[PDB]
Amino acid sequence: TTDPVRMYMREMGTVELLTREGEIDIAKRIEDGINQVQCSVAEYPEAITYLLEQYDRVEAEEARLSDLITGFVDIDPELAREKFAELRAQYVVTRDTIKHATAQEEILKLSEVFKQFRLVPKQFDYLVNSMRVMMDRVRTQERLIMKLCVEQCKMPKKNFITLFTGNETSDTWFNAAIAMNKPWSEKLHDVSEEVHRALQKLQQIEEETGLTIEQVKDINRRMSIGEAKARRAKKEMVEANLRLVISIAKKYTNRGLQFLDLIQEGNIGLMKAVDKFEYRRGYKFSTYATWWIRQAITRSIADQARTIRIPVHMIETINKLNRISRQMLQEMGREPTPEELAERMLMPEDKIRKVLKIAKEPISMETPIGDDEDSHLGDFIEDTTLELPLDSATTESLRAATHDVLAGLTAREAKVLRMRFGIDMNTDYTLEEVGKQFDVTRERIRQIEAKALRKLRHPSRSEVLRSFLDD
Amino acid sequence: TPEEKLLRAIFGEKASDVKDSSLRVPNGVSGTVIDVQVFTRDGVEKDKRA
RNA sequence: CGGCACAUGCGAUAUUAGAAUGUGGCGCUCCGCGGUUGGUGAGCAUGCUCGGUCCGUCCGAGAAGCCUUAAAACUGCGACGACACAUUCACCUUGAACCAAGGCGUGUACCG
Repeated sequence: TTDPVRMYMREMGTVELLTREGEIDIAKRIEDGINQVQCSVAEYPEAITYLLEQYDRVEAEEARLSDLITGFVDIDPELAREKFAELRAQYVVTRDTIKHATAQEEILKLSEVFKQFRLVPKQFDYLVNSMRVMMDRVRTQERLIMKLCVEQCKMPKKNFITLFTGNETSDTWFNAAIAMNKPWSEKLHDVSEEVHRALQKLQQIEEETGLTIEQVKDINRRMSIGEAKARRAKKEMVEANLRLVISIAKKYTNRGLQFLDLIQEGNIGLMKAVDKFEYRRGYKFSTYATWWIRQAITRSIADQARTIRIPVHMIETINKLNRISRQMLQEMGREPTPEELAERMLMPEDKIRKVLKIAKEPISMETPIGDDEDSHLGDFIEDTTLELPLDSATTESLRAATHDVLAGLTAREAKVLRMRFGIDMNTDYTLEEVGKQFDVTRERIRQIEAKALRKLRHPSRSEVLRSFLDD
Repeated sequence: TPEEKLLRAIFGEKASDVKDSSLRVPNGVSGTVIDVQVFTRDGVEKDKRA
């Protein structure tokens, strides 16, 4: 059988439950992952100095304490001043000791006091994705040199990697292996300028971040392995806690959205919970995650389960009306009138009518009217956007009559009266515009217009046009 | 339209802000009005015949 | 030669348990106010001048002023609407619901 809810259950039924300590173990793997990505940030000085310039934007009254970061390990603005002043002293004493191994412990201490700061995920993920873009440009240059030389000139990748991976900076791979007189060294002589230029752009990327790609590759593969560890841990916890999503989403099934839609919105909420979970508060995962799952499911039912999308607070008002009219129906007995809902609630009872009106789901246009024939509701809905053909006959006869009457005028009067209104042309024209048409006075056009209408109001011209006004 | 707007301009008759959607007798019957009821929502002004 | 499975036709035409809070910015809202360019169905059934007269009224040609421009559009100031983010409390705790079973045919796939 197809029944893809059951195929979902059998696809998740192989994943077994967690003990109460395995959740802490997965959370510690998550801690190890974020630890390794923040230590991968800790070696990269350009992200450091970027956040230092953003903190100078904080100190220039263009930012806020709640923009850059949030919180410290023992959020006060005087605390921000003193901790970033110690940071300031640290990075003015740290960077200028390259003049190598003397500076490395200083950079590690600057890295530790950088790790003492609790970031906003905006700036953090910005630094992560900027490192990713830098790595992608480096890989683009590497694959560019490979696609220049390796596949076309039939150079082996082992002899490519040999003096490239290991130095990667200078012309020890490039200029020496030409001079070493290999059978592939000749084929470089058509491509030596582009390979050398890509090598100098690799050196340029090194000079931007200060260190070589020999360090940068290990930095971001450390970042990649730490983030892959974290993502595998979070996959494992989500695969475990699918059951909670099912047990919550059993309740909201008949509220208009399908069952699997509910459990998928619950799984999005569960992934948000695994994002924002903190075990050191000591609560179980269930108590924390249940609110996120119910929040995502309730927000989704309020968002996308209606044809006309009615907003969140409006649906809260509708659910209050149904709850209070459920309570009052067993108090009074008949059903509550909205006059009782005036004093029962805080709304002025004329808005309660329109809230009661908006909350109606539209009828299906194939909802059958009685006796179950081919007569559905769709065959009865009249079209009100057409015009009746008698109105088209009136419009045709009116154009004919007005053309015959405007033929009876002079040349200038008929031309002005056609130009002024929408008669058998494009857009109408106003006073100054007709004045620029005929190079004639504005007020003279009004006088000609009044004389033309005065000519048309008299009988033997007014009869056939007064016939088009019915009494 | 065009010349309908021309005609309105000529005779100055305001196209009214309202439309006759009155209840009418169906096409081709007769007879006597024997009973009239007026149901009105509470909170709305009842007119004279109500 | 059996079984399981699926598809497909007909079954008349017609008429009738969430609660509360804050902040932020936004406007394909037609909601008050200001500034800007910028009109039209009024005097004018001749206000004025001239010409024809069937006339003292209608035809043909001119010029001006007063007065209808916030209309149409543009941009800002209020209201509202929608949107985002954040916070506090309370509750909640690991594999659902569902209909329908009474007709006559045609055919296909799989397995034995």
